[PDB]
Amino acid sequence: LIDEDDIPVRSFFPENWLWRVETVDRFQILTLWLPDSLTTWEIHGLSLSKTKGLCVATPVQLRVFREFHLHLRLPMSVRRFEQLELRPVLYNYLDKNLTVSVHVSPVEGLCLAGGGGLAQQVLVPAGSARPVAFSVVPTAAAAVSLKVVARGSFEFPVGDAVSKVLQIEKEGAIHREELVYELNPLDHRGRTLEIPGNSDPNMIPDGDFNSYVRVTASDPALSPGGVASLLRLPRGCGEQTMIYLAPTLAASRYLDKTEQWSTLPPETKDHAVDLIQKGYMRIQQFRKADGSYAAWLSRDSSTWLTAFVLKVLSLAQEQVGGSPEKLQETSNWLLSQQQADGSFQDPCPVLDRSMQGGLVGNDETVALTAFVTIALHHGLAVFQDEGAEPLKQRVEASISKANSFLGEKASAGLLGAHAAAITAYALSLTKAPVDLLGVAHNNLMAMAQETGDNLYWQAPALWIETTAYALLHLLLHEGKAEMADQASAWLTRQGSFQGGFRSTQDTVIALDALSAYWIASHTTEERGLNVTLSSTGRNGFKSHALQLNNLEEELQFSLGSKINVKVGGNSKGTLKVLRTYNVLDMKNTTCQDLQIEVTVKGHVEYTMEA
Amino acid sequence: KPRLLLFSPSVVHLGVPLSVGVQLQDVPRGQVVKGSVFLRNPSRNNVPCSPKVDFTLSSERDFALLSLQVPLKDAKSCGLHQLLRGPEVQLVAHSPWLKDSLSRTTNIQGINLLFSSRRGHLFLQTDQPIYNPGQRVRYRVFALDQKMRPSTDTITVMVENSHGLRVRKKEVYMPSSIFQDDFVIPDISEPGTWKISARFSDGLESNSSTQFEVKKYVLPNFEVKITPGKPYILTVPGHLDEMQLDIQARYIYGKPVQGVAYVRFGLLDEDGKKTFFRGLESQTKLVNGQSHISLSKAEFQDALEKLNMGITDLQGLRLYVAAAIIESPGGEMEEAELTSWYFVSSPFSLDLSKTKRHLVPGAPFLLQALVREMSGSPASGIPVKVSATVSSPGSVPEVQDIQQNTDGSGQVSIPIIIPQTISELQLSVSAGSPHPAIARLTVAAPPSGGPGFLSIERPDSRPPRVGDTLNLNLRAVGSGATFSHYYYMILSRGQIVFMNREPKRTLTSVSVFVDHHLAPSFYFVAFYYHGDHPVANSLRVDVQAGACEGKLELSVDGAKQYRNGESVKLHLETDSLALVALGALDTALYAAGSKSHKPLNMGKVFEAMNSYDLGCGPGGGDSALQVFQAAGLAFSDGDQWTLSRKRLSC
Amino acid sequence: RVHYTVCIWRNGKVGLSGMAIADVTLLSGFHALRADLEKLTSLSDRYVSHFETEGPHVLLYFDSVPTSRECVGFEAVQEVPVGLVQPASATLYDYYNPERRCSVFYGAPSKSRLLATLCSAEVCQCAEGK
Amino acid sequence: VQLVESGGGLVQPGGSLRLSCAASGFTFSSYHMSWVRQAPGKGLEWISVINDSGDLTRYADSVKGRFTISRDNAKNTLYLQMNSLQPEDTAVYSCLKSSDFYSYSNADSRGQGTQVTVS
Ligand SMILES: *[C@@H]1O[C@H](CO)[C@@H](O[C@@H]2O[C@H](CO)[C@@H](O)[C@H](O)[C@H]2NC(C)=O)[C@H](O)[C@H]1NC(C)=O
Ligand SMILES: *[C@@H]1O[C@H](CO)[C@@H](O)[C@H](O)[C@H]1NC(C)=O
Ligand SMILES: *[C@@H]1O[C@H](CO)[C@@H](O)[C@H](O)[C@H]1NC(C)=O
Ligand SMILES: *[C@@H]1O[C@H](CO)[C@@H](O)[C@H](O)[C@H]1NC(C)=O
Repeated sequence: LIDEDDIPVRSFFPENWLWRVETVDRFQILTLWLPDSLTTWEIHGLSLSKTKGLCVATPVQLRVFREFHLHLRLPMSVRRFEQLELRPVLYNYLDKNLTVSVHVSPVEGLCLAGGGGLAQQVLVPAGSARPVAFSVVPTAAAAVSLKVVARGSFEFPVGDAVSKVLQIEKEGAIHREELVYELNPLDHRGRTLEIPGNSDPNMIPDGDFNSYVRVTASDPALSPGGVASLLRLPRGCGEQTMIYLAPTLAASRYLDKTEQWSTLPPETKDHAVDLIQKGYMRIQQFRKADGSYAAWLSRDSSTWLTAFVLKVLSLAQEQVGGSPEKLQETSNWLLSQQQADGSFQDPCPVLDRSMQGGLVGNDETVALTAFVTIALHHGLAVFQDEGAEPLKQRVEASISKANSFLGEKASAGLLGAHAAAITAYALSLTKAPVDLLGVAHNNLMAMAQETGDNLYWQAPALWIETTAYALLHLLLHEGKAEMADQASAWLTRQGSFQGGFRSTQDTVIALDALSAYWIASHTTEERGLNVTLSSTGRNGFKSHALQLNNLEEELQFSLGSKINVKVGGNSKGTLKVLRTYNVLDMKNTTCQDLQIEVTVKGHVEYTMEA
Repeated sequence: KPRLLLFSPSVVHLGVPLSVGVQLQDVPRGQVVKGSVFLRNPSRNNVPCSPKVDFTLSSERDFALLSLQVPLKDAKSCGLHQLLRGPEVQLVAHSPWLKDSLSRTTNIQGINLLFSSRRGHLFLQTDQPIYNPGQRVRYRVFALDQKMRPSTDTITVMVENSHGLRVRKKEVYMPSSIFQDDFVIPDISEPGTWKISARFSDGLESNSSTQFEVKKYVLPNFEVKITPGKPYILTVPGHLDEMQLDIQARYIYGKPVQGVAYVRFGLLDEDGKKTFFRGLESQTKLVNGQSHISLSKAEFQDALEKLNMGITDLQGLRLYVAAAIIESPGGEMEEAELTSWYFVSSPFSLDLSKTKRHLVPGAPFLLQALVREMSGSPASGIPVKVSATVSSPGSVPEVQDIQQNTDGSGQVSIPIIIPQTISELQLSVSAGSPHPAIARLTVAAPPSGGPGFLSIERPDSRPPRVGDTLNLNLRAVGSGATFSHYYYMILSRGQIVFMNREPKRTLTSVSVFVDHHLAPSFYFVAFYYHGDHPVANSLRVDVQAGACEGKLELSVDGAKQYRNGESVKLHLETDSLALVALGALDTALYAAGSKSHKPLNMGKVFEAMNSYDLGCGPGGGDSALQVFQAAGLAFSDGDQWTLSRKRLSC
Repeated sequence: RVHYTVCIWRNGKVGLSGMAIADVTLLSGFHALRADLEKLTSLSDRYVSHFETEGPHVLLYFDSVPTSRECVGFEAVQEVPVGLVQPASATLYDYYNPERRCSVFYGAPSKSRLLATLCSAEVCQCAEGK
Repeated sequence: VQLVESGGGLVQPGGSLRLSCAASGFTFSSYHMSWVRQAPGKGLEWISVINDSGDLTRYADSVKGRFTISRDNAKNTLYLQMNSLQPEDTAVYSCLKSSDFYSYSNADSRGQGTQVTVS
């Protein structure tokens, strides 16, 4: 019949055949060689130009079809040495009867029913199709290219052929091993765990090896209106100006850190900066020769107001690029006012003790010493990195001497709630030695008072001031451990009252406390869980890295023996490694649930017989 | 009382210019105002985050449009990323004229703005919609700037596994504006849907992702589609239209499939459970690739009775039909499932998303309704009845009824006369008959006693093509203040692309030439000042898709009878030098079991362009601020400001 | 003239809970006879319940599949000598889940179901020839 | 992307002439290579395209089997053997550079080629 070489062979059956990006000078013609597949090719385009822009094109439905075509649909999965049936169907769309001769060529690695190119004849009439079953068993190992040749009769020749590669899966089913494991970087035990190597006896020694590792990571404010209203215009004497300035700076800084300026109009922010600048000038002109900062020039100095001014001005030094050496003189003046044991005298009390806060009482020296130490530490930032070195060294010496005094006084106990709170914060802020830090913190713990859920210490000016100082200490003392969270909540409710923060010292301290707490809670860490895999495989020693800062990750690693794990970071996650290998599995060949058996009785003619 | 107005979109996108509009109000005609505009974050001591701009607006030409460059480096330097309480940046205008002349508290006026790093458009194109494990996946990503012009910024493309696990992350410089990559699916991959995500490296939430399904498939030879007679099945009491459906099996090359179709029916509820029928399976020989099958009323009732479900229970259950066509003598079978038959009382569906709320007393309330046939394209000639009941605060609520027919594009623009005393308007719309589809909404008039109201009236009421100048009629409905001019601006994709003023007259006609800069839709915000307070009323305008101006035309010499191995010349035509990306896919792959997700087409492109739109709703607003908020604008007149958007979405 | 005997049963109690479709494929070279096939359907006791035969392919829709073993047969008309000796095949599908196939093979009356292939523990070869 | 080609010259039919062209300036193993015949009066019909890796190849029906393509990435050289040359094959053959193995753009990157002739 038709010569097998004469008939064209169809072998290129791509699922996608035009994946080029090219430049067109408004007109370009590209020739296409249609793949040997009988389908409809939905050609689509996408033009990108620097002038016009993206412009999708109308798909060009290209239909490729043949009159008398042979269709061969190989099964996706075929095993070796197992009965396989081929059903290439011949389609006859021509307007005449056809006598075809379908035969699979004798390709090595395949086991035809006849064993060779034995022509099989079939009658396919016009406008109809007839399958031609061809039973084979694949004896090869990797793949075999089997072609089908349909030869028409001598009088009416019509040729067609189809070639495909039949990939044979390796012996045995597919087996996947799951090793669920946890990751606790904080844990001091099990950090460098190991994965046992594969030891399943059913594992086929000769086969494809694939391994994979999957790592995951699963993580578990005060009213803007009230604080804004505190941006009062400084005025009055050298003392009354501070009452209107410290809250102005505190609210300005509280909103700054809490990031609440969005709620208020943008004109408010620059209104605040103007008030700070205006308040900065107002208190500057009240400065004495040595930075005393007294209420009146005639009136002698009061270190409390000087210490308070140093604290307030030092904080504002970022907003206003003012003269820092003036403060350096003020800090120097404070040292000259330090008593032998480390306390501070303050010979002249301020006229209006209301703004002093809770200092007034049975004991004032301990609170005053701590208060000055807090301010002095705040003044360390403003000191220029160059120059004034001996003045700085004197500050660390004086503060340490006072710092040592506070611990000695604090350890004695028998001190009021206010004094303990200030000292607790002063000790922590100034980086006191641990021994003195602990005793002061322990004393505060016992004195802590509660009356309900997250209740601690409107409340009177003394209690509100005292709790604020405590909150800073707890935040600085080994972070927040569900005590600052509870204590801060108490302040938020207390500060949300109408006209909250009655006094002035409580306002500046409390606003700093909540701001410090707020920035503490809304703090996000890197949250890394990077791990590395180490093993000594047959090919050698290999390593891997899996950065998981921020999600899950997968990675293919070429390891086939026991492997080592090195967890790191601080985030807890789950690690589970997948190994895939083929196992020796054999089940019934017959059907299990539904069974069909067909038998044939009769006489069938033959042409070539064994 | 001179005033300065500051306009800018409610969201500023990092790395792209921010269009800021400023115009003087009530100037003595004898002085000029100078200054500058910049972006500053107050959390970092008011450190500017953008270079200042030449403010310089004269009294003779009050309106002026400013483009604020917002480089990425400046944003980092002033530390926006260090922000904790969400993204917030302030836009301020610095001009000493505010303090010296207006005697304001300070010489700064600004607006609270949100911001995000989402910038540019990224489109991905996988090699084919579905892969089987072990094959090589090819994909490319197109980087486009905000103006839909090709970009050259560094991008990071990452592939996510079916389980959500990243299996690739390539950070690549893409000067050509097109990046072509290709990886391989693991052979052991379990069936599922993957995802390819890309984003500009500088940005963080500027990502656009495409998905490709992976499963163990073999290319089907023919595709079978169950096309019903009607997309909807009436379930009203008493009347139940026959459920007739058509089955079509066709070889991919187009010739009819001669086989047998085995069909099984069942009810599929919202959750997904199927309640199949027993004995209802109808199998017929496909004649010319067609097999009509229907369920008679009596037998269907018996089947429901067998399941004791009852007709009354067919509220929204979806009739599930699966066909298993076996081509004979071929042998192979392909399954097709129908999941679009909703048992709905109403044959039609009224879409009233285009009617603006916030009716303006004293001006006609234009009611827009889209009469889309249920589960189908918009229909024409469906009468719609509107019964508006205007509420009279001091009299009986008059009942007004108007009837109209669909224009032909599915939309009806029915005006409604409304007196200026109405407290609120209640209207019920019913479309078609019998069993009309009814939709009811209530609109409340803005609070009375305030300043005047502005009413935008569009005589045309048809979708404007690009290059078609559409006219809007502006009318001041409140007190007859002597405001000289009408100020209006056009917002397209959250950008003020045009600002202007039109003098007041007996008739106020404004010509808005619509160009590609306005697509697929834009806003038209116009306002005037009744002495001190502002008055405004926006109007969203849906611009027709039309077509892309690139004009890429794939074409061949017809004759779609190509025998394989033949040379077919493809003609590529474009109006300018451009990068052309070509993909030739097998239609069978769309037949292979999957969700049949559509490719990239201009409908999806314009969705990306409109994805940056900030305004939500058809427009209109009870207060001047609200209309500016809903329009996606950030506005401040010194004495009145606009609250920052609480989220990136409405 | 050759008489088929198609038989189907079902262990049941799990999986199927439904009817089945038979895809019995005739030995290449001939097609099932027409008249003898309808009489399988004409009977009131209608096991086959439907059919569609064309070429060497016969499709049956067994509306019910009992636990026991039943057998329904028909004759076939021949028109061309069978080109070569080989086993044919037939499959049974589940109506509500056609994935649950049941593939089998059947040879000519004087042949064997499976190809002559001697297989060792690890390697197997064919002896298909004269 | 120079594409130097050589090996032409008139040959009696049946001479089995061999044409070879070597390329440079790009990664040869990543790009599909082809041969194109250019008849004096006709257009371009492109004979064969050896796959990126070098295994799959195509041939025009007019040369199927008669001609034979081959490549080797190591030497960046690509060959074509014209067994049993038919006097109608006389033309100028110029190896072509393209992508995706199925379509060649008009003037993406074409060589010079040599005008083979037959007596
Ligand atoms: C960019 O990626 C983010 C990832 O969070 C997408 O946002 C969410 O992503 C999760 C998947 O982790 C989805 O389940 C959510 O639906 C996404 N949206 C929201 C609001 O969480 C974001 O959609 C991506 N950008 C795109 C797709 O343009
Ligand atoms: C093909 O064979 C059928 C057999 O029934 C016959 O009816 C038909 O006429 C034949 N074709 C032509 C063109 O005669
Ligand atoms: C792993 O993570 C930790 C903490 O996130 C980091 O300090 C370390 O540098 C990381 N590993 C490497 C190799 O960088
Ligand atoms: C068939 O059933 C079991 C389960 O697969 C199989 O292992 C065994 O070879 C067969 N046993 C019987 C009794 O048929």
